[PDB]
Amino acid sequence: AAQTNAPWGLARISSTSPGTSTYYYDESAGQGSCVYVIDTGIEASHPEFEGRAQMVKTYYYSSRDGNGHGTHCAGTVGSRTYGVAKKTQLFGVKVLDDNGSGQYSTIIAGMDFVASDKNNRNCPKGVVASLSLGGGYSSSVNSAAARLQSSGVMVAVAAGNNNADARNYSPASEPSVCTVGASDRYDRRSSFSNYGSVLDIFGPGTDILSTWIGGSTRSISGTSMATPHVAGLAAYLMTLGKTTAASACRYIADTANKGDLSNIPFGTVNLLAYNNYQA
Ligand SMILES: [Ca+2]
Ligand SMILES: [Cl-]
Repeated sequence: AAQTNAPWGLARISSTSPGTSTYYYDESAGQGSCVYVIDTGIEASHPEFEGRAQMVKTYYYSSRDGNGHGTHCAGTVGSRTYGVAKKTQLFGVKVLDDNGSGQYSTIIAGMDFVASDKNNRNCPKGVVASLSLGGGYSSSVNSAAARLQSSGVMVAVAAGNNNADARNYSPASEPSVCTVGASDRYDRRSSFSNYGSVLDIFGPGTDILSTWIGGSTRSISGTSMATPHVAGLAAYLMTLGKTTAASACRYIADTANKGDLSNIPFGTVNLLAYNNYQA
C-alpha cells in the first residue's frame, strides 16, 4: 500500500532519502498487535482512530485527555492518516494530568499496570508501550521500565528535549528499553533532542502532523513525537513476524538507515528508523 501526500515523518520512515511524500507500507498495518500509550490519555472518539482506541486506566478524576499531547502521540502510532500502524489496537493509560505533569509514583504504577493488563487483552502479534515523557534521573522509574520490557512488552521511551546527554533522564537512561531521539525533515538532529550512548534510534520529531483533541489536528515538535514513530514501527514489524518484543529495538537498529543524520555528536548512534518495505 501507499499513502500519497503523507506527513513527512511517515514518508521518511519508508524511504532511504529525505524529501519524499509517499508512505509505502505493507497493508497488514500492524493488525493484531496492541500499543499502550502512557500519556495524558486519548480522545478515543476521534474519527481518525476508527474505533480502534479506548481508555483502559486513569489515575485522575477523569480518563479524558484535556491536553492533546497523548492524542497526538496515539495518532502517530496508528491513526488512519497520521499513523505508522494504521490497523493496530490502541490502549490509553493516563498517568499525566491535563497540564502534562505527574508524579513519578503515578508513572511507575502506570507501567506496572501495562505489564499485567496485557494478559487480559487479545494481542496475538505482540504488545508495545510508548512513553513520550521523562524527567530527572530516577532508578525507580528506570527499574519500572525494565520490568515492563522484561514482561514481554516492547517499551519505547523519549530521549528528552534538553539538548543534553540522556544519561541524566529517566526512563530514557534505562538501557534495557528503546530510547528514541528526534530528527527534522532535512536529516538533521532536532536542535532540542538529547543524545548520548544510551540512544538506540532516531525518529521524525520536528513538525509532526497528528491528531489533536476536539477532533482537530496540529503540528508540534519533540522527542515525544519521534517515539511513537518507533513504537508504531515495532508493532508493524511484529505483525509481519520479523521480530519480537524482546528484540524489536535491536532489529530496528540493524535495519535502519545509517549515516544519513547530521549534527550527531561523536559517540551517538547515527540510525534512522526505517521499515525497509519492498513491493
Ligand atoms: Ca537500549
Ligand atoms: Cl520501580
